[PDB]
Amino acid sequence: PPERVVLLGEFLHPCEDDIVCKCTTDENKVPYFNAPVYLENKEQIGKVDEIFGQLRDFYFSVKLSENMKASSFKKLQKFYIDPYKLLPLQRFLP
Amino acid sequence: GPPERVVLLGEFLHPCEDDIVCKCTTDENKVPYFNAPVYLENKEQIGKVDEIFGQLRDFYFSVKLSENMKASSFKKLQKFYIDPYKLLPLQRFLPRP
Amino acid sequence: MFLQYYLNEQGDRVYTLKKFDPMGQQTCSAHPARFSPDDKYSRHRITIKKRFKVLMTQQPRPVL
Amino acid sequence: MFLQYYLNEQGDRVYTLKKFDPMGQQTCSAHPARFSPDDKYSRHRITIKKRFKVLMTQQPRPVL
Amino acid sequence: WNYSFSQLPRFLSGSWSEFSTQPENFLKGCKWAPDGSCILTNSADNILRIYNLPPELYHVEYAEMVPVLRMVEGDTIYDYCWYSLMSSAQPDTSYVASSSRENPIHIWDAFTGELRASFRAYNHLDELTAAHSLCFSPDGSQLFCGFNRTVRVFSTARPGRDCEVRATFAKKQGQSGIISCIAFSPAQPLYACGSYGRSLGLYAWDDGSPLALLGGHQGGITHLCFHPDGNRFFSGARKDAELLCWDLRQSGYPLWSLGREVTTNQRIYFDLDPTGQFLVSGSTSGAVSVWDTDGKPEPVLSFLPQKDCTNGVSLHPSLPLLATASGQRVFPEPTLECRLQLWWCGGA
Amino acid sequence: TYQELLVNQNPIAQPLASRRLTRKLYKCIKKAVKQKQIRRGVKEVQKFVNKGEKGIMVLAGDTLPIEVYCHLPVMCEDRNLPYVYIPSKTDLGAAAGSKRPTCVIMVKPHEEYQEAYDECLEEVQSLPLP
Amino acid sequence: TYQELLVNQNPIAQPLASRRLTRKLYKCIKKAVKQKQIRRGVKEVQKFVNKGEKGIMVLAGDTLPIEVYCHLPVMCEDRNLPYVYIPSKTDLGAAAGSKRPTCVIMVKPHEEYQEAYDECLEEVQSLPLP
Amino acid sequence: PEEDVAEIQHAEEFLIKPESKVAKLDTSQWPLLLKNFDKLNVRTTHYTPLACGSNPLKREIGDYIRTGFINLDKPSNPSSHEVVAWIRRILRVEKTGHSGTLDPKVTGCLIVCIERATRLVKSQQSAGKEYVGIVRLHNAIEGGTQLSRALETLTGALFQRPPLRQLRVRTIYESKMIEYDPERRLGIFWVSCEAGTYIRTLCVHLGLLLGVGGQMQELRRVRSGVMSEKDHMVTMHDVLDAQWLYDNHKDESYLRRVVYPLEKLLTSHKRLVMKDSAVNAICYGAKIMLPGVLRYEDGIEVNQEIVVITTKGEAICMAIALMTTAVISTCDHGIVAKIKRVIMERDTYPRKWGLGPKASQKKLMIKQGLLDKHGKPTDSTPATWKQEYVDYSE
Amino acid sequence: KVAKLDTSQWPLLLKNFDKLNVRTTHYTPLACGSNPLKREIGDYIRTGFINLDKPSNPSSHEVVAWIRRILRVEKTGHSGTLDPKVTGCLIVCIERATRLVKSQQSAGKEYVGIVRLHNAIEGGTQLSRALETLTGALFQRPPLIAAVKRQLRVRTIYESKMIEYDPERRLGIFWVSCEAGTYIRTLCVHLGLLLGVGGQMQELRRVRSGVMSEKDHMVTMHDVLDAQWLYDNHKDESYLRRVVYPLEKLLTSHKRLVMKDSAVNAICYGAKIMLPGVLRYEDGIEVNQEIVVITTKGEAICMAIALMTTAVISTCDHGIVAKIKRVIMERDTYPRKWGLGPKASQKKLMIKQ
RNA sequence: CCUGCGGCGGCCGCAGGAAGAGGAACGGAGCGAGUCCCCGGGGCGCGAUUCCCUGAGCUGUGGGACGUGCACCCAGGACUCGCUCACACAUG
Repeated sequence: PPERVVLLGEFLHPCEDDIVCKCTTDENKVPYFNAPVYLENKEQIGKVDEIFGQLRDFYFSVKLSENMKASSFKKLQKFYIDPYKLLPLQRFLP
Repeated sequence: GPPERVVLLGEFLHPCEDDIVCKCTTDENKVPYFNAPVYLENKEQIGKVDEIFGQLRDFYFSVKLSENMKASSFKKLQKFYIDPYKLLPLQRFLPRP
Repeated sequence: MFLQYYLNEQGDRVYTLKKFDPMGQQTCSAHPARFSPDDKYSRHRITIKKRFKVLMTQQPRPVL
Repeated sequence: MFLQYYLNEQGDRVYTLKKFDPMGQQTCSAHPARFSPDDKYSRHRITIKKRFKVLMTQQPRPVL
Repeated sequence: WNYSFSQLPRFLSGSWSEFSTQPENFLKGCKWAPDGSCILTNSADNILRIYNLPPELYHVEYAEMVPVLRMVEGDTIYDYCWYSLMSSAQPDTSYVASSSRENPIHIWDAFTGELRASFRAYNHLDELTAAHSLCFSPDGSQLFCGFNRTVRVFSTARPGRDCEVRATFAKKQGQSGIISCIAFSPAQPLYACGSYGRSLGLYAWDDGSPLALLGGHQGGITHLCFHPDGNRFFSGARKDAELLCWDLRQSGYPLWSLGREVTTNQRIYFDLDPTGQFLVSGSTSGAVSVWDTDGKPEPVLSFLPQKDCTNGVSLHPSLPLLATASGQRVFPEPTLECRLQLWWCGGA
Repeated sequence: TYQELLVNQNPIAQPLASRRLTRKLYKCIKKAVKQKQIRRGVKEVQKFVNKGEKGIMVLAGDTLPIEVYCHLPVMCEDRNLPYVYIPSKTDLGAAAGSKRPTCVIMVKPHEEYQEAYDECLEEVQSLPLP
Repeated sequence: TYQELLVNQNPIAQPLASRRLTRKLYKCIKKAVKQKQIRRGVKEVQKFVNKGEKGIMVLAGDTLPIEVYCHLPVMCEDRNLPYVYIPSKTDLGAAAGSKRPTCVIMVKPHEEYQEAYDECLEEVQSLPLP
Repeated sequence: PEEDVAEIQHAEEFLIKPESKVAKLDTSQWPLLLKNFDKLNVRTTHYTPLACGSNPLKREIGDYIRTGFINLDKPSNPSSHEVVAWIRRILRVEKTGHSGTLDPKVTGCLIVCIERATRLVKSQQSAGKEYVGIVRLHNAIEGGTQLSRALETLTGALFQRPPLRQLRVRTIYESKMIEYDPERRLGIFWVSCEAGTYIRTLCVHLGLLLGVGGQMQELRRVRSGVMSEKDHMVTMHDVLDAQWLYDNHKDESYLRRVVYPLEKLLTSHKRLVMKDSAVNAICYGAKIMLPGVLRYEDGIEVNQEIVVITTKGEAICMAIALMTTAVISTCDHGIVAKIKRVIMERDTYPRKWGLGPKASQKKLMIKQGLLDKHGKPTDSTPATWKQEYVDYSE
Repeated sequence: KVAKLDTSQWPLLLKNFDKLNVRTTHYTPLACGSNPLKREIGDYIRTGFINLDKPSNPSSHEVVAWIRRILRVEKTGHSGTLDPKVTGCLIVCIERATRLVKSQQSAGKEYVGIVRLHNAIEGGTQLSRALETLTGALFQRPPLIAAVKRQLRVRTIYESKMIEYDPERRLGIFWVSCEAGTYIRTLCVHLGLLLGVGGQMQELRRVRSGVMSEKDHMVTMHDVLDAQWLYDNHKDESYLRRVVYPLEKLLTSHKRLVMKDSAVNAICYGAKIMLPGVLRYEDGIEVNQEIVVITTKGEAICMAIALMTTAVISTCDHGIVAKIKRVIMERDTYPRKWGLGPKASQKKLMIKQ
């Protein structure tokens, strides 16, 4: 269970056994691989498996936990992560 | 007399006017001496190397047969053997560096 | 292998998934022929490539 | 001897064993006339080669 | 059965149709196999043909003869012969030697007609020279063959270029010209060489040393025959009217001269009986003449096989059969078919 | 269609079979397919010709690149095998009894269909050199 | 038939005999050969023109290369000997009873064909000269 | 008339007449690094050529192969490591490398460098590359516009991960849709990208971004840096056949169509033509100083990668330019460039440093004890030498 | 009318001279040389060659002996032996042209011959395949001479072709392009072994000797005798000037290097070809390559070996462009004009002062 | 301090260097000799019995016999040790 959580990204259309999400993290900070994704109430949805797109605006797919289903999530529904599993652009950029 | 050992010289192709034409298949593409005795794997002399002809890395040779031998005796793809001292390396005939 | 091509008026490859050109004729396969290092048919390939004047040496010389 | 020839439309020798070319004309012997160093008929050959306009000096001069 | 020329020989089947394939074709002799099984014929088409002995003889009309083999050469055939010790009981003995223009001396198998061996004669420049004549030795071990100023002796057991060379002309002395025929004495250890240069030469078999040199003939000698006595022998030439009789005893000059019409540059053959009593010869006119050798040979008979040159005549070694080959070279003008024939010569 | 297939042709595809010879060859192949006498593809034909088999090698004139099968014509000439190019790759595969195109097949003789095989063989042996 | 041989003529083959004159010359050669009164080779014809033996010298107009016999026309003009060309070397050889060709023949005069000789001689000297 | 020309040739006198007009060269058709040799700025013409090397195109066959490369069309079974190992075995040569690892089932441009051309492999491996692949979508799409919009979105600097490690950044410069087939759900795409860009990963990201899912069906590399698939491209059969023809017919013709000299890879770079005496010094690891510059190209800038060449057109080394074109034209002395990678072998050209006037002066002063053993000043040095001689070690 | 002629129609080594790279256009012309076609008949023959059609009886050394009686010269050479019964292209160099014989003897030959097979083959295609087999670098035993067994050697056959075959006589015409010193008699023996039937070379004719062929400029021995006779008896050069050609015709394939008239005599004395004397130079001069050095009148001065490439010549201002291999031209054809130049004058001045 | 090569993307080890970049006659030619390389008795003419011969023997656009005479069997290249000519940067 996380101590505190910070926005991870909003819901985009689903994929085969995954949910693709557009990242809207503060200062564009990139999430770590295999990091747990949470709802607004700190209830874990899944785990981040792949991250893709341009350096400024990028997307992330979430490997769902066994209870959840990809079709259930609403349009532009927001998702969260613990702040200790985020990284700045300055590691990747130069 | 009979040599201590013999190395693969070549294999029988068609006869030609009472001597036998053979494709040369030596290791390292070595070339036989002129009038070098040709043996069968039993170390019995069948003849001597008369002509050497064809491309450098795919060459043939004719064999002038012995007194008692006949060109009809040999079968297709039958192997012939030579005293290894009576070969020369291909490098000798290739141009100087 | 699905990738095909037909040559443009400029001379460069126009890639396509179809097996015929817009002008009717067959598209060639994009990939080169299979090769194995044990191949001993260099004499054979050269011999007929000389006959039909399609050996690489007999073509017009490139611009350097 | 055995070699004959006839000229094609661009003046090249076309060698052949047959005594007649594909248009029914006789083929020439490939080999030149037999020569003697003690030949004393130089006057005579110039005399009629001039007469019939077939001496080498009367032909079109070669382009060098 | 025994030979008898008290009557004119009775006709027996011959072949004409196959020789008429080429225009202006003609036969160049005929020769029985020494066992008497078949007859060999040369022709201007350069095709040696073997005809079997007619089955209808032992079995009346006879059909036109057909050859059991045709063995093609690629150039003019100068000479040809059966193996000396041939028997049809042995496939190893039944073969035909043959020499041709700028080619090796080919050995043809007389049953299957395949090229069995090749003897090759090279000059000092290592260029192949063709033999103008052929003759096997009476043992069948060696193959003697004539060239310009030289005889070569190949060993029949080892076919190839290997040969003992025997010069007949050395420092402008000896028998000159192309040696056109060789023949061995049945009794003596010698052989006789005829040349297109007028002379005859006798030579010892083992060494090749000259025994004698004989003149006589007014043209190039074309054929030789030894009598079964061993002492007496006969010779004939091209563009020369006389067939000369010789003897090994009282040598140096021919004993008798027998007339025959020869007006071409041809090898007009002649042959003796197996017994040795009769001698038969062809002619350019066509008339086949017969002489009884047993004094001068007495004329017995003259008959005409066809209205054309009779170049070949051959007598069968056991039976009374005369074979005759016909034809000659036709000469042009600015703008009868040749044939082999057999003849029964037995008594009434 | 035969004359249209000449537009698709390969630089080395000669001697090309005529419109009628192409028809005769397909039917000889189909008969050989029923008796299972043919050999299909480069890998099999190359193996069997090297092994010692004899027959007629039918090549496809639409084949590209030429390096896939341009060694085969000389493999025939080393062993005196007759060969011939037919216009199409897709037609050869259909005649050979396969769902896809094929670049080369070798038809072997059989007592069932020697009359058709002999008509093709002698006509293919008679083909003039380019 | 005569006009076909006219294609094979040399640059120097003039004066060429007329078709009927060619036939007269062959018939004169046949009679001279029978009488043993001709010379055949360049080797021979050249030798007896040097000695100064008279006769009608007949030449083959299709002889090539011309260097073998082209000295002979002037050798005749030095000695005022009558010469003439005829269509072919094979027919000139055939006229002398030979299967092989020849490029020149010189016919000597003789009693047995003296009238035929004079008839040929008359027409040869009457020819237009180039 | 042909005969009228022939008559003039024998009658009238011919002469290459004297003229006062300026002699103007045309070097636009000269091969490789000698192309437009005339257009280079000339510092000096005074030097002594050595006659040791050769024009790159006319090296002897052994030296030609050792200093050369093949623009290979890679076949579809073997790995890239296996392909260069075959070429190493075929050409009977010691070392071989390539311009970027293609996966076993991928075909296309693979610049196989041979022996001494393997010094360029790092430069060829870092060069920009173009691909043509087929993406296989798992489910159906409305139209080809959607797959093009996905490629439009992924044009730029992207996040990527290798196939089966850390997250990596890879730029895709340009992307395009060639065509799409809705029946079999295959779409041909063309992409220009930097080196090390994972195209399998791109196909997966196109699948995720569309929503349908997808993967790479097949791939082909059409460009590798300077070389393309319409520029002298050759197959493994050609490489084998060309070597065979040289072995059995003694005919170099086919090898010289297959292999090209490494100087053909460097034709894009700006040139600095060195004096023949300075060549071997640079091969041993010297500084590229001003006394040895004969010619220098227009538009050289500071920190620019330049090719340093001989007067015969051979490449000596890749180098980093320290002076601009305008500075080289006006300065008296200094370091013009520093070595990045030495291409040419040691002792190709002879060993001719320390023979000049100023170098021999320094040697003499060290012998006289006016300078120290390591060429450094003393209290006794003249003020003329001490002021003028700008020692570059500093 | 020379002004109307395009430079492509200028004779011999001056052909296409405007497409040579121009170093400098200025020099002082001297009235010394002539164009090689206008040499005085004596000099023309002493620097000339004959493209002879060899007859079929004599040896090739007899033929060139006969040519040196006729023309009345002391030296001749002959571009590779033809055997006594062989005919065809025999380049006979006369006098000063004998300096070129190694380049002519080493050049690639072509032959048209007849092979006679000793038994029947299937057809013309079978002979055509045995010829393809004997293409490339072949083993051939050189024939025995003076009982000296020369070792097996390699000679290349560039192309082969089967022209005709006669199944009746078993004769086959072949055309062969090959390296110098190839034995065609030996080729026919091998061609016979390879077929299995056996064989011999019936006949042979050489149809090319490097630059010259039987297509053009070829003359028979009669022409050589006949042309000399016309000159001896009527004082007419015209016939000899079509039999004999100047040695420059043998050198038209080589890369050229045009020199100033000042330099010409220096090079004839054994001076190395220096860069200040070069007027023009061809594209594609490589290091250690044999080049022809010529005058502005198109006369060959020497065969030289290039020590500068084309590009190097363009960049430099002085030094050795080429060293001499063989000097063709006589000494003092041109006058001595060396030592007069600016730097050479400065050197001699500063030695004196 | 630089370069190159190899080992596991920076370091390690080994190896070659420490480099200011020279020289507008260097050190050539042409002959001759010795030694290597190269390096398939024949060729030409005339004479007399038309000198013989349309041979199935190449062959009359040539083959042979006997007299006789005649001219061929080099020229190059490389190495080595002489003689001769130069020691030449090419005249704006």
